[PDB]
Amino acid sequence: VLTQSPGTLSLSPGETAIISCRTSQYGSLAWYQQRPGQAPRLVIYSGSTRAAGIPDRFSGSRWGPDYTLTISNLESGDFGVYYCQQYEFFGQGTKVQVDIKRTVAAPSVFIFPPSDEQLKSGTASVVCLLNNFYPREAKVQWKVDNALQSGNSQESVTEQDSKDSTYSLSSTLTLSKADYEKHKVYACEVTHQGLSSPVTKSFNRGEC
Amino acid sequence: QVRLSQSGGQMKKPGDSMRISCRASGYEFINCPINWIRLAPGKRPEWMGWMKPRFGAVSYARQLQGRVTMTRDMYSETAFLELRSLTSDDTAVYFCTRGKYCTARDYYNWDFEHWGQGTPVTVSSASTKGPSVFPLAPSSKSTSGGTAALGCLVKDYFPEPVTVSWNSGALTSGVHTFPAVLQSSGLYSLSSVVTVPSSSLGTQTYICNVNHKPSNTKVDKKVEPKSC
Amino acid sequence: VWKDADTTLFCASDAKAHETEVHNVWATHACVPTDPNPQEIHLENVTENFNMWKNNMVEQMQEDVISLWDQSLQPCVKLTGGSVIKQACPKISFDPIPIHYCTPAGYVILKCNDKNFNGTGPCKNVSSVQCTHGIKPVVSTQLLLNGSLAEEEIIIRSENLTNNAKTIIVHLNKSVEINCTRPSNDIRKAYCEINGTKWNKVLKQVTEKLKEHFNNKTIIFQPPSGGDLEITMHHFNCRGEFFYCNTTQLFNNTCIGKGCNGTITLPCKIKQIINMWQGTGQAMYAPPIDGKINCVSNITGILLTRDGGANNTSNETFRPGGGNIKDNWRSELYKYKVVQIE
Ligand SMILES: *[C@@H]1O[C@H](CO)[C@@H](O)[C@H](O)[C@H]1NC(C)=O
Ligand SMILES: *[C@@H]1O[C@H](CO)[C@@H](O)[C@H](O)[C@H]1NC(C)=O
Ligand SMILES: *[C@@H]1O[C@H](CO)[C@@H](O)[C@H](O)[C@H]1NC(C)=O
Ligand SMILES: *[C@@H]1O[C@H](CO)[C@@H](O)[C@H](O)[C@H]1NC(C)=O
Ligand SMILES: *[C@@H]1O[C@H](CO)[C@@H](O)[C@H](O)[C@H]1NC(C)=O
Ligand SMILES: *[C@@H]1O[C@H](CO)[C@@H](O)[C@H](O)[C@H]1NC(C)=O
Ligand SMILES: *[C@@H]1O[C@H](CO)[C@@H](O)[C@H](O)[C@H]1NC(C)=O
Ligand SMILES: *[C@@H]1O[C@H](CO)[C@@H](O)[C@H](O)[C@H]1NC(C)=O
Ligand SMILES: *[C@@H]1O[C@H](CO)[C@@H](O)[C@H](O)[C@H]1NC(C)=O
Ligand SMILES: *[C@@H]1O[C@H](CO)[C@@H](O)[C@H](O)[C@H]1NC(C)=O
Repeated sequence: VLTQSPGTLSLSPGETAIISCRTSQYGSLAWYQQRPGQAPRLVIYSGSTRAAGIPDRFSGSRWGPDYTLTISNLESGDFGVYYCQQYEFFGQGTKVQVDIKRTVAAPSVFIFPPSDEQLKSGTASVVCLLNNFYPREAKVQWKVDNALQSGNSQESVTEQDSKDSTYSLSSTLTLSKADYEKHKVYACEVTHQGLSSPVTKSFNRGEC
Repeated sequence: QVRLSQSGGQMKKPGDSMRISCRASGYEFINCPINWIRLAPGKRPEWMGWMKPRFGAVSYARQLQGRVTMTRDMYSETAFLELRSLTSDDTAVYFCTRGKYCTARDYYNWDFEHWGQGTPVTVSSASTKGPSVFPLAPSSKSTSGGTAALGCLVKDYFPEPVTVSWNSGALTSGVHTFPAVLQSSGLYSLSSVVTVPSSSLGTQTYICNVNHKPSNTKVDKKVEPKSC
Repeated sequence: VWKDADTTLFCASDAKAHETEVHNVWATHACVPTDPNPQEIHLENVTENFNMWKNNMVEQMQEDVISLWDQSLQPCVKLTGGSVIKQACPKISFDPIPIHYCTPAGYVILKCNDKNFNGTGPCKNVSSVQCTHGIKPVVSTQLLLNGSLAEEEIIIRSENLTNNAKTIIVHLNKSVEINCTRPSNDIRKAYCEINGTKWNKVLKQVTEKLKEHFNNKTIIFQPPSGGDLEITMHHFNCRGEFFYCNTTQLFNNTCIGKGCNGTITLPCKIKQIINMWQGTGQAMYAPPIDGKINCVSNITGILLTRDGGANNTSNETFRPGGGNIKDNWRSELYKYKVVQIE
């Protein structure tokens, strides 16, 4: 009923945060802010009406079923997670985190076959590594015998490095020993701004 | 000034029951309903129900029907929440809320201007499981005078956290230990990688040191390239 | 030319000076005699917006009933604010009488005569009256008693159906008698008798009307989720005694899907220690009077609350509501609003 986008927003102080929320039913929509380790705060209610204490940098708008919270000139206190709300329903939430700007860096893509030790257990884990890239926005798609995989992978992203201001991502594909030995080609497709075209690192089961 | 004070955090086991309080002040207590919202990291905030102090009228969310009870004390102006048969999915920070517009004649419930400070509730098994540590072979490619990548996979442990070092902490340059993820089995797992010169793979030894305090587990796994 | 306004109304009734009955005595001092020949001016080419949930006429009747109860149903002991108030609590004659609310000079009441008017929105057929119809201040929960019936179809009333915090009023177009009795010779135990054939048929019609408002979903009834006995049970006053009737059998989903066809008897109980609907706190009264305590009423409306929550089921669940007695007055004052002439 309430679809909030995007999931994560990595911005620098002074920029503008654009958070959208699509509803399946018209009604009074509110926006909340949750600073780290604090109770959520009412920012906007009834679509565009500003709550008490909220600066005019926060503005609410609505076009059709799409409600947008725009936060101009980001400050320290502005960062956190935002939620939209209609009645008892809440959006998934948008995470607005601090991003330190730098030059675009392409990820170094590595793929790791499951160990022979793990194969003894009955499950196999294929790990794709995206190392030291910028910006954070990166997509990883798994392909097994050139077939798109879904629901059997989990991603993990490190915080922005204090030295080089880059990010690193880890995607893990989990399959059973039986289902793993059924297929040959395993691949992860990495799409990133620092890449002219999607990069694919793969291996064939059995061969070295 | 409207205030909502909640009771302290607590830890529970699967099967237990929790009870938290919300003392209200600064307004006519029976004029506005009190809601209970729980927020868990990653998941959307979940409305549990509201309670109207007049006759203690309640309305529970359908998915929590049968496990939740909301009451109140008129003298102390305190609302109470009870959740029974707790599981891991109940792990969250619980809030009591109240609508912005609240008069003696009219109110709007869902504009939550007023929030309690929150009551953290952790529901987890007292059981501990040591991690399995599988090496991540750097593959047999990536140039001759360039960089490689190796690591070890720390899989199926409970609960958080685990810490990884390399060569007893001697190796820190190029190390990335990713945040753990929660698998469907209810067990955690993470990866710790490191990029090293490819020309050192046949000379320098690389060992990941995995530490898991809750299970008293310290395991060292030597990560070496496969021979075929 | 006029505009929606609020003012201090005056009451009118057929109270008798020879009556020692509670409501009569109050109306004697607080109200004027009624008018034998009421004038109603049916307005043509006039469309007016109404809002039963934002009607201040309700906000005046509630004060009157509260003061009525405060000066009549004085409890033996009043528990409020920590303090105890011990007064005299003699047995009295209790039977609500029709009460008319009228506008002073300069003001007038607009009446919506749309047969299928749901409470909020524009009204095509508006008339101009000085006083409202005879409204008995019946204080009850879950069920609306001795009220007015809907003209044509069963009308669902709510300020916002999508808002689960808002009370839902079901206005019946056909009344179903509920016969409550405390026989003579446990003196606090009583019961209510309802024709199961009539009730289940009407209840079935309610579910069908609800389907029109909820995308033909499966309409399910359930007992109250919690609260004081005043709302979890059918709470009402008969002959000065406070009754508490269990209505689990009244909302039986099986009967509206081979056995229910008969006489439904609700377990009742007369309490001395009650929670006051005025919000004051707890009040204690004397034990029930001897003899046959009996009151036969018309079920003319139902107070419901709808379950909400982040779900995705193919059924809507409704539960008997009440508590806010202002809603009782809204069910009768829904077609009225006060306007000021220039
Ligand atoms: C119903 O609620 C919406 C917002 O939730 C409001 O704009 C609308 O006016 C309400 N309708 C009525 C009839 O009060
Ligand atoms: C309003 O009055 C007109 C005129 O007779 C009538 O045709 C119409 O049915 C009425 N509407 C309602 C809702 O009663
Ligand atoms: C009542 O009718 C009005 C017509 O303007 C409509 O907007 C409103 O939703 C209706 N309410 C119900 C409960 O049917
Ligand atoms: C009860 O209902 C019947 C039939 O609807 C009606 O004739 C009678 O006047 C009602 N009793 C009241 C309003 O006290
Ligand atoms: C009452 O209204 C219902 C529709 O909700 C209708 O089916 C029924 O015939 C009506 N009863 C009457 C007019 O006696
Ligand atoms: C109500 O029920 C009693 C028995 O409980 C019966 O004596 C009485 O006649 C009934 N009243 C009506 C009006 O049916
Ligand atoms: C209930 O009402 C029906 C009419 O709707 C009538 O025929 C029947 O006899 C009544 N039941 C009893 C037990 O009187
Ligand atoms: C009403 O009666 C039913 C059936 O005996 C019972 O299950 C229910 O608990 C009663 N209601 C209350 C509020 O006790
Ligand atoms: C509902 O009606 C059926 C059929 O008469 C009966 O067996 C059942 O006990 C009733 N349930 C309740 C809760 O009244
Ligand atoms: C409703 O019916 C008549 C009034 O006409 C009366 O005998 C009965 O006691 C009334 N019931 C209540 C609850 O006031």
